[PDB]
Amino acid sequence: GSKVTFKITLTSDPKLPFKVLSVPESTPFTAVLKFAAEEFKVPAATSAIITNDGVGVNPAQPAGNIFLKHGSELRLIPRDRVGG
Amino acid sequence: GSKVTFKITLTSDPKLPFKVLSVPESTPFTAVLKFAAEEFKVPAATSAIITNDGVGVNPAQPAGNIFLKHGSELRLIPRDRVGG
Amino acid sequence: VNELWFIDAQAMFQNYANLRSFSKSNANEINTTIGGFVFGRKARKQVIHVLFAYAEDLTESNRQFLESSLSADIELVGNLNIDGQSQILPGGQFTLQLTSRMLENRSISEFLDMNVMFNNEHVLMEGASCVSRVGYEWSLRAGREQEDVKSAAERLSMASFRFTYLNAEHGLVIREQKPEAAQQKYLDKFSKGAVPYKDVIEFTAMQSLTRFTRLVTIGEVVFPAFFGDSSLDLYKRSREAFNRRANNTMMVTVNGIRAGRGVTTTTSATYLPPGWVSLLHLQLPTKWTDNEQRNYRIRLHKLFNLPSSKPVLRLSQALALHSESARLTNKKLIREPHLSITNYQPVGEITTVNGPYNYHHYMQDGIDDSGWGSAYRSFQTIWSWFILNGYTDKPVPSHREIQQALVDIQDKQAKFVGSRQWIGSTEISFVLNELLKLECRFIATNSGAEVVERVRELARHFETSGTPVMIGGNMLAHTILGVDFNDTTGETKFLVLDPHYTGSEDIKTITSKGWCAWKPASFWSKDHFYNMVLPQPPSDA
Amino acid sequence: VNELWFIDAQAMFQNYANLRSFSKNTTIGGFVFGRKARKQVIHVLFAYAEDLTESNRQFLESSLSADIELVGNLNIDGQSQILPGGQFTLQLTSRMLENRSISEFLDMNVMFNNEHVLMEGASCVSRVGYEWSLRAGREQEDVKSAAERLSMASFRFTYLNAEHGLVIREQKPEAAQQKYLDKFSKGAVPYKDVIEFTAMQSLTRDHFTRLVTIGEVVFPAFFGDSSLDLYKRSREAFNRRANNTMMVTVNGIRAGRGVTTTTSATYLPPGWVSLLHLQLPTKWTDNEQRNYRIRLHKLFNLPSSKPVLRLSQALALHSESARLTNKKLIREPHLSITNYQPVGEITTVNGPYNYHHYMQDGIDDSGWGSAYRSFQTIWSWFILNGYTDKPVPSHREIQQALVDIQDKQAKFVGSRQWIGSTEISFVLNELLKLECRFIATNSGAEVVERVRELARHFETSGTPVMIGGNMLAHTILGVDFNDTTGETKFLVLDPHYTGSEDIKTITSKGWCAWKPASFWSKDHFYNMVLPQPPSDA
Repeated sequence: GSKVTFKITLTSDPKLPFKVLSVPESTPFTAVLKFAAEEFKVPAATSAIITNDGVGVNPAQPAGNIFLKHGSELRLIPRDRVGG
Repeated sequence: GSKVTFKITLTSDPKLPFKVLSVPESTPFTAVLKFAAEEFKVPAATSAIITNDGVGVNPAQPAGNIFLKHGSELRLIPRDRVGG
Repeated sequence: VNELWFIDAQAMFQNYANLRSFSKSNANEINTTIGGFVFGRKARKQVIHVLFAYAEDLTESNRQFLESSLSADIELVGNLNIDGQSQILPGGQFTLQLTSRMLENRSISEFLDMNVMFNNEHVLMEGASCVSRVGYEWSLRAGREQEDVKSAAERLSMASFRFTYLNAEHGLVIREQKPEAAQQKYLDKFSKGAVPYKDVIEFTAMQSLTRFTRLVTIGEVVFPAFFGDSSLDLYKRSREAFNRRANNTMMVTVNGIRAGRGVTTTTSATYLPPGWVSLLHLQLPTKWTDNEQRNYRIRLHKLFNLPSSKPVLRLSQALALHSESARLTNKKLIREPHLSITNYQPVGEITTVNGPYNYHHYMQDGIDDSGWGSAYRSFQTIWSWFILNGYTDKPVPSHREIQQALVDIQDKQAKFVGSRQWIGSTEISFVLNELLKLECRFIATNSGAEVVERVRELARHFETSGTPVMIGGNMLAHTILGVDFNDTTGETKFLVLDPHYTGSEDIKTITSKGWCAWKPASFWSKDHFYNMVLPQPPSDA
Repeated sequence: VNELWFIDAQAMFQNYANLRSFSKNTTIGGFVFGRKARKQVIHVLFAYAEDLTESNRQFLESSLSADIELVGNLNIDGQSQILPGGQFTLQLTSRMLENRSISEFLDMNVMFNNEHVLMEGASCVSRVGYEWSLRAGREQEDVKSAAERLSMASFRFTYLNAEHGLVIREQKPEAAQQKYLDKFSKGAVPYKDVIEFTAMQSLTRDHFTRLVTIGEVVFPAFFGDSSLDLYKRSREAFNRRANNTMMVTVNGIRAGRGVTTTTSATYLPPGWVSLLHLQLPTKWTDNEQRNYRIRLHKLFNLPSSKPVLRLSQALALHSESARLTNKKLIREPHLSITNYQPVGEITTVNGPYNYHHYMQDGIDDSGWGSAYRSFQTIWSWFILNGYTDKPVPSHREIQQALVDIQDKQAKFVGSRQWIGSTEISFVLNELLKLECRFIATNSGAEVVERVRELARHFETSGTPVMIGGNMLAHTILGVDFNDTTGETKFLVLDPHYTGSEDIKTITSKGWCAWKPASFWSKDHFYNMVLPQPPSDA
């Protein structure tokens, strides 16, 4: 349907480079995460999206949901994987 | 006709009494101030209206504008007179 | 002049706010006026519990239910009156004169102006808790169950003086004594600088060996032991404590038949609800429809002035005072290790977790999860906080259960389910959201120095959410339970629970060998990025 | 290694934020100004690419005190334009600026240590004029060259103080009188301690538009510097002002605003530890001045919220500087407090204000002017912080206002009748269109247990608070509050009868001191009016 627009900001790169995306609300947010990740040249498999205030975001749902739940300002942080 | 509504709490009485007034928006707020203080049986010349969060209210304007600027929740406090 | 009373006026204001909380529609409803009862330590004139109640619940039948639920040294000491238009049930020795403005503004000064013989005091919790598991049996004639149960409990209190409580470990014994045989300063070695929820002396309740429908109610009985307590002082209380539980078991059983569920056995639970400095002693029905249960929860909240936000009286929230008392997820698991520490002294301001939790280390759940399990293990410590604080009753998931959630939520794959793979905070946040519908917040850093710089964000979290925090970076996963931070020195210390593997349930190792102690700010590597997940608790009882 | 440069990183971070507060993506760079002698940084000025120009680094340096110069530049990430100069280049990232982390800074800039840089030295000030003849048709060319020659001729000037017998002049190194102005520049502060001189010129050397520019020249006198050190700075001070006058004049010409006269002004913008020297185009349109006033906020990394470079808040260091207040009145008496130990957290006024009290303006308000005086102090704050040019109203002007809005009926105007917290808010609204908030209490005890409301006000609005109650009016300038022991104290500017501009008598006696919570009566209700500053600069 109609489009929602996000602004994802890379926190791993101290330049803090953002990227503005606009997808229809029916688009699964994993596609937005994917595009923004490869656009930032970071792997989407070990990157994660949190909201502007710190709330984690589950990308496995329509973009319309993410917008109303969390907003338009998001951040792409890295996924820490540790065991040891 | 088209009228606004205020909830004025008397903050000098420990029971926190309140009068609710639905006055026409054309009403000079000096009339509301005088009449509210009348129903609390307190002198209007020794009282003053402030909003809920503290903002001082100028009663010289119509009740319509005073409802746009400040909310419906007001507080009738007592004036101090302090020549020390 | 001489009869000055002491009261935590600030805590009284909160209790009123907690009762008023169930309305959330002030001046919108039409209701009966609000009165209340004042409970406290009559001997020293110290008000401990101020319980507000709408009018209907200002009855003799209800006041007895409250007083039988409070600790043994506390009794009815007065009423209260809001705006001079509350109902007063005759009793006590005074009547608190409160006003609407006082209770809204929370003006301590205005309370003291109206109640002249009262002095505000931040009341703290004193003394330890003596506990013993006690059983008794009642016989109810068919058709006269309700008639007998009131009487069967009457003569039980009359024979509650022939009891003897014995602690085998330290050779401690409390029984009826002649006033001159009283052993002064008896349990001062145990009650000095102690707190009711942590310091516990366990006794076995014994009786002299030479002295229709059936009903047997086994259950614990808790009475406090203070510093300077005589041996006789402990006896008087240990008796009054048992009488109250029996009356409570009676009262709960009687009105159970009047409400439909008939005659049911009762499980005994003891709580330390948010803000209280004394304990709550309750007898809860074991059988009833879920409608009957949730209504019983709501009402106990209203009666004892408990919040409508936090869950408080869930069975899993009940204190583990007695050893034979049943437990939800406390296998060999240690509850709240960080509390068994006095090695430490503050370097400044200190804020810690708000609630119980269990230490989940390596290899403890059968299988050996060596160097990959650390992230899973901290997830489990978090989950324990949610069951021990009444947010759920689902058990702490196994490693396979965790990994399956990641596959179900479509993050990591089916082979992931099988594996010994590594995860982190970001996967933890996903499982909490899938299994518990939880929301998590993150502190995303790029260095271990930034972790120290953004300590205020941690201190805020523990002050507002209280949930334990896992931290993941430098191939290691940890659990942060507190933080010590001086906002003038810049000196910063971290309280860390190490998910890495200790032998077994032994605090002496854990406390002293560093597995659960305070760490310097240099604990985090400055060369690696760190993430912290901050699990956020819901807002419903 | 011990060639360590010192820098107040927190002050730099604020200046970055102050620049960023004008947005709403061209890159961002900046210049680093400081005392090259002792290897210390005093000013870190950020600017976008467009403005990293030799033309612009000269405007900045002409506006700074004579002792500080360009010591280097900076580079955020690695994507900022840089104008080659100085000894170093600060390596910053866009992320260590957003969050403001000193840790990341000190790691990327090794030869640097963090230090809370403080105010030093006194301020020597003198009035100076000079005529410029501009050949019509090429006035831009002539004013530029006129400033050149003036910087060449500036070395033969002589500043001399008559009262103390001091003389700043050209000297050979062996004529230097060490420790010259030490008894003037010891524990001194630029914004307060001044040493006024008279500027004199040797008689051995001197269609169109003439331009007589006359203003002031301020140069710092530190501790332990010699007469030669004073001289070298006194010349650089003059040159910079002369260039400053030329740049704006040129700027005015090119903007088609012609050749206009200027007004010299000296500031200490919020957070700084060195003065700001500017030549203001006072003959432009009010709007034209505002846009220029705006630009300087961007160029000097100043807030976009509150006014800073308004004439009203310009420091009056020279005795001939035109004031918008009363020169007799004491400015910021609480700052001259003698040795107070805080019991807890502290929070005071954020801005300058004047002490108005009884028997001041030829009126004897023995008992009834307490509220009027407290009103006046607040009005001073709004003048001294660039919110108004209009002077402090008299008792009769205030009473007239209350009558004007129909609140006291004209019997009041000629009256010695009392007012209070409310009436103050009415006048402020009528004259300055201000908004006011209140803290209405029922006992002085409530005033104490609602300290957190005051501290929040002083932390966000800054304006002084008038407090009426128990038939007495006062002015609260700050609260000392420990949220653990519960002990609270109040900084109270007593409007109750000074009668003698005298500071030592103020501090010694009960006027303007830290009063305990026991001050406010537990039997009477108090009101507190909280003046709210407007949103433009």
